[PDB]
Amino acid sequence: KNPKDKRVGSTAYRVVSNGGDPRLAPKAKKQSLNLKQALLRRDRVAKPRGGFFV
Amino acid sequence: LGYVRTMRNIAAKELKELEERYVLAGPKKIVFFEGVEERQQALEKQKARRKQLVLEKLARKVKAARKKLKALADAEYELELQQAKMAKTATSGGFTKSGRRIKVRERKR
Amino acid sequence: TMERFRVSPCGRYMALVASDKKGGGMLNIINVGTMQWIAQARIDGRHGVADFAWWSDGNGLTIAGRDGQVTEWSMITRRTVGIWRDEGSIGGTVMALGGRNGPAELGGDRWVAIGSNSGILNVYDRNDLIEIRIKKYPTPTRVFEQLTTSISVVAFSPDGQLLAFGSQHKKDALRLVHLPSCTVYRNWPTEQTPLGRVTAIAFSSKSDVLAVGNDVGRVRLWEIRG
Amino acid sequence: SAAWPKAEDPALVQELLDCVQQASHYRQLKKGANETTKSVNRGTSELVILAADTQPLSIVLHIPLICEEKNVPYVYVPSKVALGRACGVSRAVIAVSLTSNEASDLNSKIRALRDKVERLA
Amino acid sequence: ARAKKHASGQHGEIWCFGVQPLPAAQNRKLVAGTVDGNLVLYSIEDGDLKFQKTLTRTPSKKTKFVSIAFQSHNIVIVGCSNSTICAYDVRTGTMLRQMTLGTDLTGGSKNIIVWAVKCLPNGDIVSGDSTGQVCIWDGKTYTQAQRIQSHTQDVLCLSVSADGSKIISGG
Amino acid sequence: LFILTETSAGYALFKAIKYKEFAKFDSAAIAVEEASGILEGKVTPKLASLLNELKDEKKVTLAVHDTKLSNSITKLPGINIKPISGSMTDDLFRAIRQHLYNLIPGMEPSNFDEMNLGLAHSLSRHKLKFSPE
Amino acid sequence: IVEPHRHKGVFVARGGKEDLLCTANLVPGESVYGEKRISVETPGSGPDAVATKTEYRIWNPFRSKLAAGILGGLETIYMKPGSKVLYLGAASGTSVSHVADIVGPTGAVYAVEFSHRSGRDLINMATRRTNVIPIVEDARKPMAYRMLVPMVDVIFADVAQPDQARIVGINARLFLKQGGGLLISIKASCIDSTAPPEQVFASEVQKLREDKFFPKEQLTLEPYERDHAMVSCVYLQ
RNA sequence: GCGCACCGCGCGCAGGGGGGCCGGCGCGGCAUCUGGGAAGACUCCUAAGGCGCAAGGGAAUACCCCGUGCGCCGGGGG
Repeated sequence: KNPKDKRVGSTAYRVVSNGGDPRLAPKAKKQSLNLKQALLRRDRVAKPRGGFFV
Repeated sequence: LGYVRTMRNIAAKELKELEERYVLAGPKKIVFFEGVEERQQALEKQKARRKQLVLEKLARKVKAARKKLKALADAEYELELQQAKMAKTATSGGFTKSGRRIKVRERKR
Repeated sequence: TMERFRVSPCGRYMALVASDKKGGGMLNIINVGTMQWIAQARIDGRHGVADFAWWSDGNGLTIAGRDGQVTEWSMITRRTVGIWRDEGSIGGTVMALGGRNGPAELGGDRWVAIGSNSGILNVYDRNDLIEIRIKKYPTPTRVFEQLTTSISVVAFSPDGQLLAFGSQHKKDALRLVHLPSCTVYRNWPTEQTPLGRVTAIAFSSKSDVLAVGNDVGRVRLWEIRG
Repeated sequence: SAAWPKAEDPALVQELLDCVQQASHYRQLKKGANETTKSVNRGTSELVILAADTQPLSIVLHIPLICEEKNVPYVYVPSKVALGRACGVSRAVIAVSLTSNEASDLNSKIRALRDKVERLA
Repeated sequence: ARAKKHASGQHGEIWCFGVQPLPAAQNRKLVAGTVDGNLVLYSIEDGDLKFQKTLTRTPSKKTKFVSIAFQSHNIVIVGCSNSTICAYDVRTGTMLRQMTLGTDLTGGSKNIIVWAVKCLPNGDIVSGDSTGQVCIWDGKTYTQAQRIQSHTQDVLCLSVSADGSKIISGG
Repeated sequence: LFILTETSAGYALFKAIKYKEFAKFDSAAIAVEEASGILEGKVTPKLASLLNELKDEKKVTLAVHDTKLSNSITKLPGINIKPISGSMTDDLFRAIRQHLYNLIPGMEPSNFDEMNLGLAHSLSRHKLKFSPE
Repeated sequence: IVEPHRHKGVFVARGGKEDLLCTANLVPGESVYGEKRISVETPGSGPDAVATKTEYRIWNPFRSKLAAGILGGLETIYMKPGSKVLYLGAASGTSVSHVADIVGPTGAVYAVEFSHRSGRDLINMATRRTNVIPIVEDARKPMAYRMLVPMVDVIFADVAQPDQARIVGINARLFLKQGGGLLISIKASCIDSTAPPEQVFASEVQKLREDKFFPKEQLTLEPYERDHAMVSCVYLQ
């Protein structure tokens, strides 16, 4: 990932970074996706997944 | 009411002046780097009383100005609500001493 | 709830209001042939439908929803004819509707009265309402402001001539408007004429008798002789 | 036209009217062009609402200049007579402007309202 | 066979988008609705993809956009979180009409969510929702004429024949 | 390789690495007429006197960045040489206005910042009487 | 007492209880907009004791983003007396008077403005101050003043518009030197009043970063303005 | 990596980087739900009476009580 900033306390020293999304595709906002899934299953609950298992 | 407003205006201007003076007497800064190597280089480069009294004085002055201001603001609001309890028809606003809110649902025809 | 409802003058349909406000109120149309659901008109609003009235033929019905929207929603087409606005009143509370030789494709009723929350009560004409394309801002025939609180009864002499409109919240808010001249009366009701806190009015079918009633629960009656 | 912070969004306008009405019951609201301009010059104001459909618009075009200077938000409703009987005076106010105090839920509503206006910008 | 281009106007998260249909010949544009509200308008002319501007944003901050479809050339329809269907004119960018839906009286969570909107080729608008209804909005005055109950749970997608005769609902 | 340049004073051509030719002009109200003329893209006597070569279109090109002036001087039939628009001729036009120091003694060994500011004042006066007061 | 600041053309007047920013007045004896001014002479005039020569217009943090950033601690202005700076959004022609005082006559400042009243007092100030030239045009069309503007060195940009990045980009591409300087104001409320202002500031940083500048530094102007960032960046270097 | 044991692990200390992202803090959202304000004028708005303004007298004297003058609302009645 990206290097975290080094603050002197007054200012901040960070490194620019755009070497992540080169020509492939942008990574999603996990938050936004979970929001969508929330809006889908607003209140409702899942059934048991499969069968006889710990 | 008119008198109160004038003095309020003057003191408002004075708080403006004093605020300006206080500020000019006295995560904020971002410095960017291509790489952590130049970050470290800048780190190496960075490794390479009268004000207090006058600012404390300034601060006490501007705080006092704010207090007088707010008292004048309260005076303006208070006389506005006496106005509401002295309009020629039943009019909204201001508390009674019994605690209720006066709230007439009328319209001034 | 089935609190509010109004029946067609044709006497076949009945309109109930759905107590579910949420951005827009709807009123169901129920045949009194068989007390069955047959239609559900939905209007936009911000709280739902203040009041409504059956057009005099019966074919459509006018829905005055709060924040002053007026839908006119047909029955034979059973889709909304048109939308327009009371001239900028904050919250409509009552409407009603009457008169004769208004435009037939809006059912043929003539004067339409709309009463605000703020107390101002407008009177419009529907032959003026047409621009099927509707005038989105009828400059109102008149904008009556004798009253000063929220209008509760707005009703019509069923021969399309007198208008009664009256606020309940203050003692004796009942004013009487002659039509089509749209001038409010002077000689009635006076300072000493016993109305009360008017809560419901009704003229006769012959429109010779007026009856009025107030928060004590008492009825008064007046002959209407011109 | 010139009324470039137009607010036609219906629920937005209804919230503005209702806030004005509440503020009219709290005496924290000034009714009329001249008084609006007085309030902003004296700086006490915190939001100002005008009306788009005046016939010479120019009698209110002077307000946005001052409020751009002294930095308070302004926004246009489309209906003057709606604004007027929203105040509750029966005559079509063309300019209303409502100010701040110390501790009021109404002050909070004002802050959210000006946030909505800055959204509309 | 990889990403040609990217483009990003500053807003929340884009959720629904479509291009303006034809009525100019070479000036055609993307319209994208996003989380926070703001209709963004993107420009694609001659192998370009760039954020042109923001049409408008909705008043409140909780008005989430989920569905988008075009009634005509200049007339966009968005279906949105607080039970609403906004008809915007794009050209000026104004709000032609706010359609509105009621409470989902089966489950809780009052605010219904329009999930998918399209427009029929003769201009009416059809909208699958969260109570699984399907609304027929008359499109001239942008209001309802029918409320069909289709699924049990919520609609997830609509599709239409191109002559305007077969509507498919997916729940 | 015919280029169309235009400063506050005149034009130049650099068809042959180094410059080829130029034409200068100073101190008139036909300057601000030329300003409106390049605002729209219309006929300019300076423009016509430049494009009036006598042989032919020897290469069908006149590089000028703006598409409106390009497709207007297409519409002029006075020489019927065809321009090309800004086909990302940014290195081109940016570099010639940056390396314009070499151009100054070539045609006008002087400074014309005074006439440029006179132009800006005149046209801004035209704009604030366009929005009069 | 006046001393030139670390930044050249700039001066600081220090007394017992105050520290002010000031510039050398290009037109001494005249105040543009009711600014203060101090006259100081050079020493060598003892028996006379009249401060004649240098006139310093007192500049204000609460009217001007540029030296607002300087007093915030801007390390480099990229400009000097003798520079070429294009002004974007010459609001009421005051800071542009200041930067014209900085650049002197040998420096030439070109100011653009779109609003007409600001343009009126713009040209009215420009009638006095010569080293500025005004262009009343919407800078979203730079191809109208391309005839008027030569190549420059520094771009100052404060324009309250949504496509601030786009305007400054096309204008730089049309006029900025290789390795050019850019001082630019971002007003997060003007851009988007919704996201966290730091986030959207970083967003415009990325926008100029892909717009082929090099973001040198970025400061918040909040002893002075609210939700305002000054960004110093270099172009192609 | 320094001093302590050169017949040893280890300890006192400087800090380089990355990690469990274990646990807290901060910021954002959040279809629901709790709570609280404001709130619909059919809804409560203290009751057949309030309330204000100024005076006058009396006080645990920061606080309040009390019936002289002007207004403003209300009920009853009509």
